[PDB]
Amino acid sequence: REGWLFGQQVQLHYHRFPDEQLITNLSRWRTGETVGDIAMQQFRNAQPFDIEDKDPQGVQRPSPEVYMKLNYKNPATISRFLTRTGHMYPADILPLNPEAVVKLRV
Amino acid sequence: LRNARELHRLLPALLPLLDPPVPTGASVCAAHLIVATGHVSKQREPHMSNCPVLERKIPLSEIASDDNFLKHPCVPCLKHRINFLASEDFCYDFVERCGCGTDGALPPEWRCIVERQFGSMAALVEELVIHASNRREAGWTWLVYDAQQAGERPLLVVNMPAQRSPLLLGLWPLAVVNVTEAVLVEAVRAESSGSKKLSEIREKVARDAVSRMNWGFILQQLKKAETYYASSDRGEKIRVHRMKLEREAVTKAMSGL
Amino acid sequence: DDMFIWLCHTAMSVLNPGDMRSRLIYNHLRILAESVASGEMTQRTAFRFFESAVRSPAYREIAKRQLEGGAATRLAGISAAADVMRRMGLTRRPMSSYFELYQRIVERSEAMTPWGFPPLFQFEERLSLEPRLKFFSRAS
Amino acid sequence: FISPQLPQMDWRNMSARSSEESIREEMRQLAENDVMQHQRVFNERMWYEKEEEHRMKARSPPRVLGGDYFKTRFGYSL
Amino acid sequence: MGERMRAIIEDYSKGFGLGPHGHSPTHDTIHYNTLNAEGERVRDLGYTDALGRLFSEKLGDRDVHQWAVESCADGEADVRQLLLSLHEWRERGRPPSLLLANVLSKYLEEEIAAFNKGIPENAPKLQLETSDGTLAHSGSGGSRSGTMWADVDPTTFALHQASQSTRSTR
Amino acid sequence: TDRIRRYFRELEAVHTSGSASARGSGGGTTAEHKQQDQFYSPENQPISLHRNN
Amino acid sequence: HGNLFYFREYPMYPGEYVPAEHNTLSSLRDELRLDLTAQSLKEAWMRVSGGVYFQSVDEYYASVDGLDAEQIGEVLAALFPELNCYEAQALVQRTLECISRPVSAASRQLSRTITAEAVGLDNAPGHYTNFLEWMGRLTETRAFKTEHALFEFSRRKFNRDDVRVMFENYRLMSKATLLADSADSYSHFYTVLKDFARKVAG
Amino acid sequence: RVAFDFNDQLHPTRIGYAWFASQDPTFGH
Amino acid sequence: IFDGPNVGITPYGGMTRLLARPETSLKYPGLAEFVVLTGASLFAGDALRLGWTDLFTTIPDMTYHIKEWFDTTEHMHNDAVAWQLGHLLETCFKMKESHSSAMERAAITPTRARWVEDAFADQPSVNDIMRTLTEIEQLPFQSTHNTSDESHITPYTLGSVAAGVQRLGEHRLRYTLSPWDITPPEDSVVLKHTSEMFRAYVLERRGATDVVTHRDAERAAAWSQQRQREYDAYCSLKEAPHPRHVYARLEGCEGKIVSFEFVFEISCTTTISRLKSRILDALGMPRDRNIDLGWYLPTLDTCPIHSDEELMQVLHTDPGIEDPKEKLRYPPIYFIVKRCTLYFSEWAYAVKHQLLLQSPFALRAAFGLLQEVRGDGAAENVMPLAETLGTEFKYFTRLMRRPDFYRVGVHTDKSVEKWEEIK
Amino acid sequence: DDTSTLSPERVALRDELARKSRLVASEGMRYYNIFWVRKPLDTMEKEYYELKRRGVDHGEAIRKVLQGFYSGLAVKKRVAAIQAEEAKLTGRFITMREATVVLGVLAKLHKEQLTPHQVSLLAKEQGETTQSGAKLTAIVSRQVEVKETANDSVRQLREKAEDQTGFPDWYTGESPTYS
Amino acid sequence: FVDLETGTSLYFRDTRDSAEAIAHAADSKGIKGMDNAIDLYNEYRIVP
Amino acid sequence: YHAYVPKGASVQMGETFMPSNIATAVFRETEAAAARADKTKEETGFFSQPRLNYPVSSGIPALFSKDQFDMQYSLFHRDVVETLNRHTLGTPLEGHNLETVIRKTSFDATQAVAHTAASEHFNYCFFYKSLRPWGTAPPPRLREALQLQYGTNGSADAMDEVRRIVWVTAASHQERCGWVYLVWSGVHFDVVEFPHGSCPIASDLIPLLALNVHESAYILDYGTSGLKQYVENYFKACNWPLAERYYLMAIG
Amino acid sequence: RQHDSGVNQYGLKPTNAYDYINPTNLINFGRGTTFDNLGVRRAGRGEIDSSPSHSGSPVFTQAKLIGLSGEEQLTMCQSETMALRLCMA
Ligand SMILES: [Mg+2]
Ligand SMILES: [Zn+2]
Repeated sequence: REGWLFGQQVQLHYHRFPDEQLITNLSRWRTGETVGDIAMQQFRNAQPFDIEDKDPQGVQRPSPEVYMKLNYKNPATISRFLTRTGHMYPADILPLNPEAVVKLRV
Repeated sequence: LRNARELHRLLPALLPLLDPPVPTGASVCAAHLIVATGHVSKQREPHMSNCPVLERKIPLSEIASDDNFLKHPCVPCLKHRINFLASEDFCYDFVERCGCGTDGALPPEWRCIVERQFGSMAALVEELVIHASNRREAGWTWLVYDAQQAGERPLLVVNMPAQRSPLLLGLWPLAVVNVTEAVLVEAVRAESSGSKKLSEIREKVARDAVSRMNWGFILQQLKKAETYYASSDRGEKIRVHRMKLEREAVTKAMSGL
Repeated sequence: DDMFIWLCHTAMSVLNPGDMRSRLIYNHLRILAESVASGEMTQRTAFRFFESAVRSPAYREIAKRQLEGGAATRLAGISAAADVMRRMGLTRRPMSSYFELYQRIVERSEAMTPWGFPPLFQFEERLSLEPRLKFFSRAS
Repeated sequence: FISPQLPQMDWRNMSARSSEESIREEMRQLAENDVMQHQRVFNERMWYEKEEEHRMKARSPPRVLGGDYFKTRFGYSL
Repeated sequence: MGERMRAIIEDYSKGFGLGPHGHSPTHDTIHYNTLNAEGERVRDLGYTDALGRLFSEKLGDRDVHQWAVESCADGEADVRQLLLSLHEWRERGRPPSLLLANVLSKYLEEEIAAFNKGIPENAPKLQLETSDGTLAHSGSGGSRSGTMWADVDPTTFALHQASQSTRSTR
Repeated sequence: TDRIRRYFRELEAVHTSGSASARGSGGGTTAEHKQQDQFYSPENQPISLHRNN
Repeated sequence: HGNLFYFREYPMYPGEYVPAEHNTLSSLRDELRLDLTAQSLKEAWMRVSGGVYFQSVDEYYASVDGLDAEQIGEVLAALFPELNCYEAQALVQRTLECISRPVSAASRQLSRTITAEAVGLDNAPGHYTNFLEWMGRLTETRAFKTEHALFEFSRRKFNRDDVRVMFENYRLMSKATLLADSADSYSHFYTVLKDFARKVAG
Repeated sequence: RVAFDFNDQLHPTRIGYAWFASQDPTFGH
Repeated sequence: IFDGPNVGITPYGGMTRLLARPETSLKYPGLAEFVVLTGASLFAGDALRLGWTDLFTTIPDMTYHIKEWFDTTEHMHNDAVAWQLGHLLETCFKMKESHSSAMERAAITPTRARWVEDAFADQPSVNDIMRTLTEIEQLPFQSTHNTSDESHITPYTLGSVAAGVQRLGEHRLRYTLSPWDITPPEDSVVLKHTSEMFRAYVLERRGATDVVTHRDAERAAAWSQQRQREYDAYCSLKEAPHPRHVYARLEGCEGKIVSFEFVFEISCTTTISRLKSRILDALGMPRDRNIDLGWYLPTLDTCPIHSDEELMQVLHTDPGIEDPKEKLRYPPIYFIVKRCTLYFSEWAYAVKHQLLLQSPFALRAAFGLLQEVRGDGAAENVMPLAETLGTEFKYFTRLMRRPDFYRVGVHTDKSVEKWEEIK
Repeated sequence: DDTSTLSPERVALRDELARKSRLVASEGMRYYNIFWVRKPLDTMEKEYYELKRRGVDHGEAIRKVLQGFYSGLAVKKRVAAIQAEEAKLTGRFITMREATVVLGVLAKLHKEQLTPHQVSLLAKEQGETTQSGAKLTAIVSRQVEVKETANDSVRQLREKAEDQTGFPDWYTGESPTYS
Repeated sequence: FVDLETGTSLYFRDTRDSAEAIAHAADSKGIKGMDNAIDLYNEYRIVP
Repeated sequence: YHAYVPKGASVQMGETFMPSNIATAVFRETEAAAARADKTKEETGFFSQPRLNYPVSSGIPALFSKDQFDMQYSLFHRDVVETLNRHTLGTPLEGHNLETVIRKTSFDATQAVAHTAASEHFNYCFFYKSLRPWGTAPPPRLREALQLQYGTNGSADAMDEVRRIVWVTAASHQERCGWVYLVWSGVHFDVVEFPHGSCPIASDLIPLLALNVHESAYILDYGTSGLKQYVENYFKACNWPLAERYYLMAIG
Repeated sequence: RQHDSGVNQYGLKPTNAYDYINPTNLINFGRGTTFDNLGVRRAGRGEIDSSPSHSGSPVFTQAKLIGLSGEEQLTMCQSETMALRLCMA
């Protein structure tokens, strides 16, 4: 059993249930420490970020207009996809929609 | 309602201690009693030793009955009782004057003032209603005149805790609505009778009290007020008094020298 | 003592274990607990028993009438789980049950991804974690 | 700072708060602050940017086109 | 040993029949005595008659038996009878027999008068009248004696009133 | 976070020591505290605790 | 002094939000809010006393050294004339408890219990708030404290001195005291561990 | 997939709501 | 649906018994006559309130869940069976949770019950029933005894005006060009090949710096601006006063159609309410009726009209459909008018309109049958199921012979396309 | 099982509603979820759908529902202020301006460490100030002496009741009489 | 099964129609058949 | 069947006295009851009225008629609770104890609504819990406590004296809006008079007995002049042993 | 009971048939081995065989992650040291 992202054995979260902040802090709650409490409010249901590549290999990069200028006569628009030496980036560095790679090397 | 008897018995024991304000006299007005009796300093007049209402020997309502206390009265207590009585029957009397739904004739001048202040008569109706309706206690609600901001706002609505008079704040009472829980109760049992939530029925008492009002009486009241703050002797008295206060500041500042 | 760990899992490790006050699910939990004590069952087996126990027809579709993401409130779970340890004779001194079950939860509250567990390390298996890193353990 | 303040003498100011003007105002005020804040605790960087922009800005009916019009213009959508 | 002990005890001590909510004690979803909610309800109420304490107030210190020989002139009634009925009424709280109720009526009349003298019209008074045959104080509206209960099991009543220190057991 | 902590430790420090400019003999600190704690120590005002000053 | 970095604010986690009606940017030169809240009172107190902050109320009473609640209660009973004598001390306690944590006292535990049972059962579905109340109120119990002691004990949180203290707390019993205090099945553990329990909890 | 699980959804029927008029008015897609 | 005096026969299926239980006479006096005489539908809520059944559910595909629940069950002992079945019932079919009186589907919702018992309760004929009804239709709108109720709006076909336009638009031919650019520009655009745009850039010096611009850019700006001004003309002109002839048909069994000449000024909600005020003025009703306007489409569909800006679009989109022989000064529109409130008189009119619409012989017959099953009305005198099926059979068998049922009433309920195919 | 009962459309809707006001989102559940009470998020979604089926578009329906909530809240806190006034002139309730006097006391006590004697003295002279204390107090600068305006007191509260006349009867308006 | 009260109502469903359970037209008065106990000690054993 | 019968109705034996008319009117009242029950289920807030330990279907013996007590319970108190709920939602005070609402709203004018409603809720509760229907005789230990303070050389003089001081305190509160408590200051007993919208917990006392001095409490029975009679009866109906166990818990 | 189910009295409890032919595998996984350390195959920390694994290859770069002691290591203060160096020069 492996999670997809980094191979974790659990699904990532911070909190789950509605009660946990309450039940954890219960003596404070009967006491009334928790009335103006902004820690039990702000982060109560707070969950982790989505750390995921929606495009593992970008089919999004570039946006549509750019394709028009990926021809031979746009030195500029060629250049925004290369390194400072003019070499292409490896796929796992700067992922590009295969159309863009064909048009670009050509 | 009428305290005229209990105050008839209480008053002669108050009047010699009020001679500062004025001495013994035939006719006293509940208003002037209320104000003379209003704020009592613990410092000047304390409870005299063996204060019968302090050790709970006698109740405050019954101090009118026993004569031992009338010979040697405790000023703050006697005061508190008299203030309460005078204030409350001032209320009832006043309400019996505003609570005449007899004439549906509505003065032009009143409208003239009210629209300038609120913007319609319905606005005032609604002001009175939400002030009488929503209350922290069951008291009386007052519509009064304050000379302070009077150019801007002639009128405002103060709902006073219990039976306490607006005269105590230096406000000129115009009209009054009775929301005291006797009224609420007899209203409740007026509904189950014929030929329900508390909120909506006390608002129904509020806005069926507003519809029974006599506006002419309020006209006379407001005119009397304006005339009063327009009087010369008002200004003169103010001057003489503040003059005294200045002399006192000066002489108390000289005393330490 | 591992009992408290098990009960911690039944309380906090399970989304929507029905209404835990009801005598049905309550009896499920009771019986399984007495079977984790006295060694009649593996913890893993009793847990998979608990979550696979019979509750009510069309369970998920009644769960759509209460829960959004299927996570119920955890009070009923802890009150039942303390109740069971009290009514069974588990501890010599009555309070200890409730205290431990409570305490072990409070400590785990601070941990990253606190209420999820890797399925292999969650319970008894051939390979285990060192006694410091075990989950609801007293040594964490 | 131990200058006795009586709660009865404030009453005028409290009556000012029962007027629907001031409550219209607190409503506008609280509805402007009710949008979700991304700020959290006070930040030096953002304060600096803010005030630097204030220094830079201190140094500083026609018919609404309907959906059908933008339906007909292919260019505009691009 | 302990487990089968517990099994026997839990099986013998279990209740049956229908409760105030109309269901079995073992019913699935709905429960009785939540968090000793009934226990507390007995704590603050307690089981006692008004008549009981009026009597224990007027009698005061003096001997029960003496009182019984007094309240019966020679030809009045058997002393053993009203002694029995009195004992069973005071501790082991029961409805008083109409014997004891007649005696107490002509004994306590001024304390019952004083307890009854202020009451508004539509509110429960305190009255001993046996014009109806039966003694069960669920039958009178609980207005016969001062009782708030239809029935209380003798042992519990006795424990409760003895937790009040008035009588000398030791 | 550390900034906050440090701000509020130096503040309360400043008030414990500034109380002395408020009350010289005023008491407000225990007599036994006058016996034991008014002496120089590693917690109070050490000279330097480290080599190579 | 400034950080080792100057960055913009960290992004807001999904599910995370600034609580309602809470002014996030408020400064000390802002005008004082009208009501009494932990927030408004603490900003106020910052303006009045400067940087004086105490963890709890008994720490304040520590700093003033010999000034009880009621003594100050007379100062306030003087200032606000219409207050009672009871409400005057109450005012002090409420202000102090707003600036710091609520006090730990037998009195307040009793009040809590009394309200809890003055309300009774509730219309909550599973009797939710009642299980809340009950589960909380047992945290303050003697038995619970004993258990907390045994738990910190299990983790080797004591020292030699604590032990010899426990020992000589034990030697003070008789066989009779044991027979009485073993009835509760807990309290004898409390007689032995009393000082250590009191040490952990306080 | 030509084999389906118990608690998993099977394939969507392609369309390429107007026709639910007889149904629950609130019933969505 | 217990009907069939509408097809010229007496009801069958024994439900007669259920309607005659002394319980039904207690709860809903008169309901029995209502449903047996008038063919009328009862729903879940009505069957629950009458105590015809104990069980109700909202769960999808219940049958699957019953199956899979009884798969997990184990023994056959009737203790077990009793509990399994019982638990199934309690958890789903009894409404313990998540259920309200607003949400259950009910025809007889309490005002309606009051009406029914005023009309049909304790009446010794069908004839008495309808002179009663006739006397109820006659009531004014202002009488105390004319009571209103929420009417269930019969649903529109399309549900929105936009849907109306689109649906109407498939019977039509789109123009290649939108209305605002069809008309030739006031300037003149020389048509080039597409390609000659892209070669039209140019180099100018603005201020101190070099800049690449389109040589034609300003020209295209004039163009696009002009098109915008024409759009504005077009829209402002759709708001201009539209003098059309208005037909409005009141939805209900009482045919009435109001016609009047109305001018629509759709620039400064108030206009819809003006039109509704007028409609009500003609119908003879107070102007406080809550009225749902609706658009009757040439496609025989229907829309609600919620807003003035929508109404304008309806006027513009429907040219009108008119018989020219009949001469109208202005183009007609056709509105349907739904009533959000039924009055007592109205409802009674409806129900009499149905009683007259079904076979008299079977009306009277079915009345006889109900009062024969009912008997005395005491809990004993009601026929049990076995006698009721037999009785219904007696009446059915005797009526079916008559030409009325088989020759006429049977083909009555046919669909429209069936009648088309037969014709 | 965890799968959202919320379809993406609903998610987008109550998310937009929630982000336009935090009050609406927090109302039901600030700390823990109170699940036996109705929630504004839900009520508002309900009346939103209600608006949509009466033909109101997206934007205007949202801002209309939000206005509904805000106006309700306006009612509530108007009531709160109306009672706040009464409660302040009842004498035993306190807004911040007096609380600063309480804090003032606690801070004076801490700053200069005080003997219980000094405290009682403070109490009695502050009682004297509180009651007998006068507006318009004078400082001697000599020749030249200046009078300024002080803090609150009870005597000031008297003189305010007589219209600064120094007399109990200024009211000419009709009232009851006693003989 | 027996302890949970649920489903015991079902022995008695004939009560749902009052005038019928008096009249005895239908022979089925019970869960599995003609009466509640026809064969208690036999039938259920047919399940493996 | 208990669940199915509406809130007010009593479930009893048919005497077959019902004409069909009123028999139908009843079913209609039941339908209405079902509707209003469905809306009260959703109007439900956090706080709610307390369940009464004793049957009030008839009056409270020697004290109240049915109409009096049910004008307190089902009229004033439930309004107080509606108010309290309206103003504790959407505030930092959501879902906390009755205490932490009373105590954190103490002495502030801004939250005066919340505080007043809260304290009235408590007072009414404690009042109901202070009434034992046929009354009770004050326990020995409490009598010993009271005697050491109020008693002057007389047998349980403390009882007549306490039920005197309560009367006096009640008559000396003129406004007729508020409560009279017998409380434990923690160093001594005393009888305190609280004004409406104030509570013993707010002043951090420990309450023993409560008496309701609102005019709305005694109006339907004792009229406007009947306060003395009212209190005198209250002691016939009060609950002493409660006051005792609270006292003993306070001490230790 | 008193310890793990995968570990009996003499070492790791030998489930598969590989363990019975090769029972060196039960008691010795390396030089970081102790007896409590069987069944927990990872040994303590800072200890031999303490390294955690990720898809089978051990994690030996941990410090390099948080940027303590790496060549790519995170530097706290730069602007300061540069400023001061400028001053000196
Ligand atoms: Mg190795
Ligand atoms: Zn006095």
